[PDB]
Amino acid sequence: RHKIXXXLQ
Amino acid sequence: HMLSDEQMQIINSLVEAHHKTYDDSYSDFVRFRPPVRRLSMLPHLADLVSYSIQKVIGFAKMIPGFRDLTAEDQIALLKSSAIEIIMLRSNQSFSLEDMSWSCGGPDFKYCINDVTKAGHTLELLEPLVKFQVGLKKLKLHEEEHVLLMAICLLSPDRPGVQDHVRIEALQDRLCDVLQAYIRIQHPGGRLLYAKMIQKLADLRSLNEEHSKQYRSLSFQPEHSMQLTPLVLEVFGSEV
Ligand SMILES: C=C1/C(=C\C=C2/CCC[C@]3(C)[C@@H]([C@H](C)CCCC(C)(C)O)CC[C@@H]23)C[C@@H](O)C[C@@H]1O
Repeated sequence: RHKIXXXLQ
Repeated sequence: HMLSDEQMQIINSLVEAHHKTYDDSYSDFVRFRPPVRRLSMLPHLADLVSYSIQKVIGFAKMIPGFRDLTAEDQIALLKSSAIEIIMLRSNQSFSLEDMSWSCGGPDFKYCINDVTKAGHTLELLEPLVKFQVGLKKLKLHEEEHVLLMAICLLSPDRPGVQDHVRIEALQDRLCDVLQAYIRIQHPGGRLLYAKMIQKLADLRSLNEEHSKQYRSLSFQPEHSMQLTPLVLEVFGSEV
């Protein structure tokens, strides 16, 4: 649950 | 001819981007779960891969113009290419005298029998060693190795990529920076660009095999529980 990939922001 | 003021700034940036994201000391390795000599090496190697996935994300963000695609395109290129970048960046620790990646510590020297104890077979590992020995033999300069990674990352022919037109453009802009660099700055590399492009096609074959083998490992809860959240998200089937 909730993509690590905002490690974009 | 020479390299232009703009192509060299691409070179310098890509190089510093690799310097910031690749620790020659390997000192962050003790913070991983230890290596152990079924699948004793999975926790340590899962930790190692999860770490370098974070590094590759950092590298990408500094590639000239990556920071300007759709966040979705960024993630699609990063997910689909991460394992190839990792195979690429790892050549920096692959010594041919030892046919292993020696990482500044004997607890961190990974021979082929180590990676079998993390789930993978020779159908992957032997093409992989041959890739690294072929790539090490090309005695690349730093700017070539780093350019090769950025060109690998910026392929527009990966699942999920939307603005193919533009990803194509920036990758082409780096292919030509690279190709100029080899022509102008590398004595005796009259064929070398072509050797590097073949290495990209190698990477796709191994990506395919890893994917196949990873999927088998990740579908058993026994072993998926030993992976990390970042590894499961990136090498995972979820769109
Ligand atoms: C990572 C890096 C290094 C080695 C890469 C290796 C060595 C061990 C075995 C590896 C990790 C391969 C394994 C098949 C990866 C399997 C991943 C998993 C078990 C989760 O499915 C791929 C690259 C190989 C060390 C240093 O170069 C940092 C770099 O960045």
